[PDB]
Amino acid sequence: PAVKVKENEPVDIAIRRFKRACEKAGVLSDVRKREFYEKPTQVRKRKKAAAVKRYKK
Amino acid sequence: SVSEGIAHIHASFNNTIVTITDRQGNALAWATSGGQGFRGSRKSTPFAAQVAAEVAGKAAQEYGVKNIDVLVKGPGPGRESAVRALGALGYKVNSISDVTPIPHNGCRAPKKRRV
Amino acid sequence: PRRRVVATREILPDPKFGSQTIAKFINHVMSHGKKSTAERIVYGALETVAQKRNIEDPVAFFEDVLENVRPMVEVKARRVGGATYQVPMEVRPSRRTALAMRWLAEAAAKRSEKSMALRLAGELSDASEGKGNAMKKRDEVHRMADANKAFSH
RNA sequence: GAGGAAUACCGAUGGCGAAGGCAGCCUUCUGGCAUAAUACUGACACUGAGGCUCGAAAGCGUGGGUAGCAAACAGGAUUAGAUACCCUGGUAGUCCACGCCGUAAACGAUGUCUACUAGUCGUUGGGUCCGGACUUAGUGACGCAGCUAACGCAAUAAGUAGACCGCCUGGGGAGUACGGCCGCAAGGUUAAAACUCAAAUGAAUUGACGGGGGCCCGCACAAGCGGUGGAGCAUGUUGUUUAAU
Repeated sequence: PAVKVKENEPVDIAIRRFKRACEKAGVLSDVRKREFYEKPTQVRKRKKAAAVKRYKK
Repeated sequence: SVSEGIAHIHASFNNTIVTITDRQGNALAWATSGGQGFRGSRKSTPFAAQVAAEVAGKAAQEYGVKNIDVLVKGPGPGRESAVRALGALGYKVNSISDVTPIPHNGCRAPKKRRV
Repeated sequence: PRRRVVATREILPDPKFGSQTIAKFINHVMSHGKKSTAERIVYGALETVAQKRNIEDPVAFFEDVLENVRPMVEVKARRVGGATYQVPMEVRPSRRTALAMRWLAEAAAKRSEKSMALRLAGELSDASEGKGNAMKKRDEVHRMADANKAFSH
């Protein structure tokens, strides 16, 4: 997640592009998933519920 | 002394630390939200990060840095406000990078809080 | 209320200046529905300050002191998931005028001059330069708003 | 620089395995499965009491290791208390080797094997034809008939039948006692009785309630004005006192 700010462009637009790049790169999601350890049974439950929801919709 | 610099924006959920170093990695200045009068809930806000970045930038600007590239790390809220503070303080940003430590399924995390 | 925004009542202007601002301040000074007593209190205050300062038209002076007393940022309680945050927000102009008038009356109600009209005139004079309990209350409110200055929810 | 553990992304009602389980990458050793055709054996099959094997995690023994996490434990908070939840540390354990243990909501709460019984849409591994079509072995979502107390199941049956095995017979007492057997131990396994109660249960229904969700209203709150609670007095009540109050 690296954004090289070009000439004369505002830091606001530069940080908007950086936020977009960082959201694409999955940075905050990955740092969230390490916040607490999650038991394999709860991971499997969460994934199975996600698959059921994704298939229904 | 130094014209090119790096601004590290280490931002946690509780605090955000804004250090400014040279290209090599030797710290020139730093500021924290907890070292700017804000404590507790106020300290973990984007505004406290804004004032911390303002203080650190204005302290390191006397060194001679005008060109700077930022290194954001952590999930805290001030990770976006500190960069705006640096940009509005007159710093010429070089690049915005997000170098946050991401293990590849390494050390076991602390247990989930039952609140 | 809970559904609609009532149409505000019309306030007829004061008889001796023709200004709804002075009429509303007379209402704020009023008690027990005594328009005559409130009007003579306010008029005594106004003539006292006018004769002391040598000003022909004191409605402009009252506007000046009112805009000087009016705050701009007030602290409002907000709830976000069980946290009571004292978020500073703007003050809508009607509430601005109401707060200014209420603060002026309540500050003039606690002074040491002999008559209430003298008290009100002294308070108007003091807030004209920028002193008095109305000014202290405005400064306190601004102090709290700036003391938070950290919640822009 | 040292070290240990786990292998982000891929990643998927995806895959493999009898189940328990099994995720970086590479080599070595090795099991099963799927598939097309030909050839071969010629009922060699199914199930299976006792028995044997394997069997998560925790735990145990000996010897190593020890980064993170973390029972116990220590301190800090919270609280009426707080041997908790939250915080800061933290040891066994988690890791390895070789053995024990033999238990889990070890679950699909659904024994294994065989045949037959509308259909529709996914996905995995093959195969054959002309991007589709078909056919296979899995793996999912629906949905007839049928079944079911109902929920629901429905070619991966809880349907229609058959073979063999396991098990149940009110709730507690109790998976407890005693006796065997197994185990280093923790314990496991097999498994009663007295006594006690007229219930205990399943599914669904209508309400009510939730420190469940959504939407809405009322001086309910919020924004304000004026009070009550402090004084004296009026009045009512309690208590007390009285012959009665």
